[PDB]
Amino acid sequence: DIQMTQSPSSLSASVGDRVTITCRASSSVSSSYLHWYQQKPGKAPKLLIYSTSNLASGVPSRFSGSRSGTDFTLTISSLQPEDFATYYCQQYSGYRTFGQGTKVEIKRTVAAPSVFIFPPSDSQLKSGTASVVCLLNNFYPREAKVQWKVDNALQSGNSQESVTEQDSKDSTYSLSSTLTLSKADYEKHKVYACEVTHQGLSSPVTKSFNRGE
Amino acid sequence: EVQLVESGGGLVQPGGSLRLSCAASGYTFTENTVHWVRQAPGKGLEWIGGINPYYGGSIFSPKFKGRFTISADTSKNTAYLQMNSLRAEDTAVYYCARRAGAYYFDYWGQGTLVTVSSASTKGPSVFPLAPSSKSTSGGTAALGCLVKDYFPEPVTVSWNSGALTSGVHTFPAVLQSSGLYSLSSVVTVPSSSLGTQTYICNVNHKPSNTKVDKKVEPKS
Repeated sequence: DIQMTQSPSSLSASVGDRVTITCRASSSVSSSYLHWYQQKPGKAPKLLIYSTSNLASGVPSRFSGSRSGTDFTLTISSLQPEDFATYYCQQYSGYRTFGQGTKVEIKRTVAAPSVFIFPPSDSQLKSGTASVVCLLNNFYPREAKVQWKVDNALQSGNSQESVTEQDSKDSTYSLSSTLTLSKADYEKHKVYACEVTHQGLSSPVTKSFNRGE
Repeated sequence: EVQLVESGGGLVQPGGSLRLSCAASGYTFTENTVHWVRQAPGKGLEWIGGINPYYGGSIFSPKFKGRFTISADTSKNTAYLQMNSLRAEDTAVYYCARRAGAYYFDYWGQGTLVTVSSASTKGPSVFPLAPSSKSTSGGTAALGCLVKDYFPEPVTVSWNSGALTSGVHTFPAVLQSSGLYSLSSVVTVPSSSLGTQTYICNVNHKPSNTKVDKKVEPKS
């Protein structure tokens, strides 16, 4: 079975760059039977180029497709923030095989996060658990340090983090840090704070609330 | 106007069977072959097979020919993927896709997630994340919903029945040590609008037939 070897598996580039993604067919493949799809985070793949070199309807002209021998190439001449996606080649010869995929990441200027703090809702408290949520909004790069301090007592091993994919408009990230304790423990202390260190902040930014308004 | 809609995904026990369906609309159903492509978590696209609705025959990748079968009902404009003897590596998002022209897939469904695990289904609990500012305060306020302790994935979160999309961040679910998933959804709004606009988060967990709408308001 013909396999498509796609390279690179991922790449980073700035807005306006020219990026190229290559798929090598293990064996012979007709030009009419080689396609390119674009998959944005959480969505289905979208047909990008068909039959090696033909743009699908509603696809900007900065995308182009070409071939040389068994090397098929997808070129984005002027990378845009909305082009953040994974790109797949696909071949047909009765059966179909896809290439492994190429993640395309966008590089941009530093952006400091907007930090918000969310105390547990009385509804959750009645249930026996308390979750405090620290939100870091629209920042870059992804590297960020979030420290949970309950009365300056740095907690460890009791909070989980979650990061979004790059935004399709401004290439930024968002991060949520969830700290979880018991209702009992949540009651035993007063001040709850998260401290954020990020390259966009000259000094760490802390957000807090005193349990009890 | 062309659209494909998959359904039937959810939790399957190891060794179990499952029947996915794909409803097609906006074109003449017999004029195009319909295929199934799956994507395992973190991996690439994999072709399963396709069916000719007009003549009834189907073609399969040999690694699925035994286990899976594809059928079609022209009466209902629907294609079906019957899967047997499921295993952990079958956990994936399953898309139906319409073939067109020189064997490209021009239209895809949104996909349906199949989880092959021996655990039990569990609807989520939704809690509000009250706004960071008062109505009379300036600037931007942030608010959200916390969706805790559900299994399996996935849950969909809309805001105000889909009318609010700008500024929404729905985070990837993190698997808690209890084996249950948890995620937050947040949105930033003008704080001044906290007094003239209601904010409701609509959580839907299809595997457990759970639908929850939670208003998020100022605290105390």
